[PDB]
Amino acid sequence: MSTFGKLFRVTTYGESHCKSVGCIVDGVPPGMSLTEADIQPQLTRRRRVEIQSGTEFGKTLGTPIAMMIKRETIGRVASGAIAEKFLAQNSNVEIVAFVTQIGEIKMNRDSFDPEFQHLLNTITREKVDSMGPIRCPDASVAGLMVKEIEKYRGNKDSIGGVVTCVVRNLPTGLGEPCFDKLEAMLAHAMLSIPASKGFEIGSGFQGVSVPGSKHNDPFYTKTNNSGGVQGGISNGENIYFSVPFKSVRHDPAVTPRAIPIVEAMTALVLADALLIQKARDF
Amino acid sequence: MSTFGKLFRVTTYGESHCKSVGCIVDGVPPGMSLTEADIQPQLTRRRDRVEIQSGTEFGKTLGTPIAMMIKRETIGRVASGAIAEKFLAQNSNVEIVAFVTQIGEIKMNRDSFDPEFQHLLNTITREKVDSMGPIRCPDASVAGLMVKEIEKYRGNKDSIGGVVTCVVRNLPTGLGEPCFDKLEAMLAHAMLSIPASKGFEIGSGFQGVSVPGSKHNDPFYTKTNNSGGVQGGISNGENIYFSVPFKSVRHDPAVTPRAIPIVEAMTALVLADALLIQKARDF
Amino acid sequence: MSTFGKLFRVTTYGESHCKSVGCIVDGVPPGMSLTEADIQPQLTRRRRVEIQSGTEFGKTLGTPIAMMIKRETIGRVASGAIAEKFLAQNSNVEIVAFVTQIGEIKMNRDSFDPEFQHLLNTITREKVDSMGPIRCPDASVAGLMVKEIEKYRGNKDSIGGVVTCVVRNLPTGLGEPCFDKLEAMLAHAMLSIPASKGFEIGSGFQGVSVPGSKHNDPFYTKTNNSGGVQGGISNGENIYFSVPFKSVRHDPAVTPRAIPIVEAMTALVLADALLIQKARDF
Amino acid sequence: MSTFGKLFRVTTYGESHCKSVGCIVDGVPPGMSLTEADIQPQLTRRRDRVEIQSGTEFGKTLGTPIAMMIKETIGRVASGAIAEKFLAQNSNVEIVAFVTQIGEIKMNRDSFDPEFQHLLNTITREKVDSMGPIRCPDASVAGLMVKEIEKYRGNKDSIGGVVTCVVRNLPTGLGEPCFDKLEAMLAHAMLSIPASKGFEIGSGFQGVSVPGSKHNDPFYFTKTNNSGGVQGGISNGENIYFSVPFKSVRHDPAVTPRAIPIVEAMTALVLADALLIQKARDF
Repeated sequence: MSTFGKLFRVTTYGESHCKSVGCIVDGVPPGMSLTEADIQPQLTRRRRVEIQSGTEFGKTLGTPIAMMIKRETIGRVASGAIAEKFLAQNSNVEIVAFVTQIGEIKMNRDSFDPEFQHLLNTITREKVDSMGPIRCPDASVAGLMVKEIEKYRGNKDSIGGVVTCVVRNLPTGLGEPCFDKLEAMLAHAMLSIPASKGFEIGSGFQGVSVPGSKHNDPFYTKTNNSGGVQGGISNGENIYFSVPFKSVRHDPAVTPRAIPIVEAMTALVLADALLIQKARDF
Repeated sequence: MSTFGKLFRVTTYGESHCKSVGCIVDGVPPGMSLTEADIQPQLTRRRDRVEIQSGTEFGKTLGTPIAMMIKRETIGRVASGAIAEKFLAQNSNVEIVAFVTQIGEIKMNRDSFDPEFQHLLNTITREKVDSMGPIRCPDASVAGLMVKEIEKYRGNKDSIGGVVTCVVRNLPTGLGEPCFDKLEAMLAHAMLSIPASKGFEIGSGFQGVSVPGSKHNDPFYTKTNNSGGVQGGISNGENIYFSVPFKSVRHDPAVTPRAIPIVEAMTALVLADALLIQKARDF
Repeated sequence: MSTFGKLFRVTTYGESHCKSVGCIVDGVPPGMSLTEADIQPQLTRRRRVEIQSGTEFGKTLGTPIAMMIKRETIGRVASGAIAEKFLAQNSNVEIVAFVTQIGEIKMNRDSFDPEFQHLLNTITREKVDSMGPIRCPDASVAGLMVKEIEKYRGNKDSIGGVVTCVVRNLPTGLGEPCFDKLEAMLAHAMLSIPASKGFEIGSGFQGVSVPGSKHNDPFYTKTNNSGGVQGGISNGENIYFSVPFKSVRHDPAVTPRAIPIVEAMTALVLADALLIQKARDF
Repeated sequence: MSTFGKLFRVTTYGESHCKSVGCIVDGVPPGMSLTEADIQPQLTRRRDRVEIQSGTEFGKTLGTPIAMMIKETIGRVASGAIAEKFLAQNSNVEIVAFVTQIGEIKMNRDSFDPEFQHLLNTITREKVDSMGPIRCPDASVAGLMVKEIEKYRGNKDSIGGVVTCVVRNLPTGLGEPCFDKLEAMLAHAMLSIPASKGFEIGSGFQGVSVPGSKHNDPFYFTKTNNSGGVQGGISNGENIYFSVPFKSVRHDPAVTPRAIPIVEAMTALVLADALLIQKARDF
């Protein structure tokens, strides 16, 4: 399918050999200020757009918004930016993605390490871009990653990595338990990204070796181990999850460019869930 | 939502304090032989009497909603998955086998480049999996270690999570709806919805991130399944394998081994759904 | 498909030769008082039910509610009753259906006739059932219809009719313009009913012969000619529409028994649209 | 919503004050020859240049999203044209719409009148356009309608009408009984059109006054299509015909005759969608 989402939908198209690629976002509420200025940035962070509908006098008409850019994932990033601004206005949410692994160089991301949790609570995109294209906010390994990326560049090879994404200030209740639990929506979103080979949330895979007691005990003051969900619905705590990407044309700069795509998809999932939540709030 | 899937749909219900729990499967083709005998087994593999309430006449599918009731909850899943599995058994020769590959710190080796591991994927069966007993690990050099581990933590009135691994073979090519609904995304959506699951990975997954491009795609390292049976979001005819971590929790600590039938069920529903959608577009 | 609706969903099952038929309603908000007492009446109006989930202490858990009754449309009527009560609480909406034709006996239902508009504004189910099983609230033709029904009963034949449905106190904004305009949702709902051969709203078919000016002029004080929708969304005015039913086993009491089914489907479509509307209210 | 359909989907956009309007069709199978030449005609029949922006390579479908831009319901007509050709190749289906009422001038369309059934079995779009812009294929009233249209044009007024649509050579089985019966899909399609105030199929509203026996009897003094080509909510291989009233009101009063391409377009999308879904379950 090329349509993503239930109430906040995005439909995409785009070949490559062809003139243009774009998408139609439908479900955006009327009001919201929206110009190409709101979109272009996230598109710059992947490296021209024109809104063709859904706006009058720089505001949303609450009708299909079609964007065209002069297969493909700019549809994603673009429609994500709309989603992100929707969420900015209606909730104060921050979504920040960053690189935590490149080949064998792993940034430490243990859910029980309070240094890692401090990173999740404070990291921002400004901070992430500062560290340069490698987009790792841990200096004790960023340049090692760059090193590693150059090793494999030298051999005309390539190497994958891991992106990590945190979301904060998310209201509670988001998620549709049973089949459409928040993390399942998020997992569906990340695995659809080109090159991604999985998804894990909170304690994920590493916490499998750590016991029950240590997960839920209030002193180990207990950290976010769930990844911000309980019973498939947002519990108000931060959300963080990680996505591995494969290397292979090659890259090997694949992982760092995923950041805006991981953020975009996270935005769409989150905007969609906010609508669906609002719908049932009585 | 309580409805899962596009053409092969399952809708579920069930409290616990309440008398029964069940589900309605819709989209099942008419024909297929189906009695409670087809369902009960996978339900036994979770431990609960079942009755088909519609969708069949003379032991065959009417191609109408099939409602099953069992005397929140995931028996809806296992049950409706059993229907899905048989649909797949008839129309494709597909085998879905799940097994335990980690319990606490005891890891069975599951490297996509290790041809011993790939031999496992090509031959493993549920019979073989259950033989090893409730721990459902088919590697003896760590099964009993896992059992040991499960007892340690039982001793301390604690618990510990694990990892289930699932392989799918003889899957026809073309399954998957690239762009947004790529097979692996449908699969990932399916596994993360399972209670206690904290992620999903396919093929080379997370460990393959440290291995270079060349070593992934080279025909000699004779190249093994590293993709996990998908390219461009659609089945390539090679085996599908993926893994799902489960958290410990009340406790368990027998959570991971009991997920097997739930991992298989969801895989079945995803796979039967995608077969329908693929058939739909075959011209 | 056996699933109906987007956010307020109902999934149904039931053969006949089989022991029991039912449905699962999903999307119902938690809170709402609900016992079998709320359902049984609309079921009695078609002529035993048990809620099997979704309630605790006589209140909704906001989880799937499964109902079983000891192909079929009781799934409809039953789930519709939940939908109706949802709407009763959250809006003060009245849905009333009645018989307006049986064979060649037509009750007069011209949208420009203020007598007819008076009926639409005041008719109630009490009033409808009073007239007896024929469920026509115009005495100058009810007994003619009964007469008609008896003629064709005599010849071991049958004859169809027309049900008419009015909805009032509906909030404005309900409807999803472009493809899922309220009247399209309602038309999809009515045509799926067994035996129904169409749907018309407001001025419908008869108003095709009346000119534009007479439709929109404030003096002809202008009456409801639209049927309560503009641009595919509820405008706060009453909604009324009509559905023909075919005769053929036979009946010939088909039309009068459709009343509870027409009301049920109206309920489902309306509760669904309210949810979707709430979702986008910002 | 702006998305229409389940497997054969169309998503649309377009303001008016804006430069351009269009739509993305998704679900179109790869193969089918498709250039702007396939679309432009139906667009001419509404009166606007069109460019395919994706989904094609070397004048053939890639089986990917096809995006069309036109320099609102042209999204409909355009995407309908793709749908129509899909149906032309894979089924030999003919969809013809025509005007059967304008104000008080009614073409006779009684399902029991074999003259009317003859019209349904033979009418074609060529024949319809021939009669000129009024698009009524009954001369004993076409010019009366034109007259009627002119009366009200004189008073700076307007008047609605009724379009009627026949579909033939439709394969049996199309339709998803219970909630998504073919006629309900079609009703949903027609009522979404701007200005439409209803929908009726087969015997419709007039047949309510005719008895059961006369509907089903193999001789009425040989049984005609009274069902409108559906039984139990699924196509029975007989012709489908249905009618949609349009309201007058800016004014027009040429509203009804311009709806023809829109009614055809929507019928196309509904039919192509149902063919896919049907194909999906054929086993």
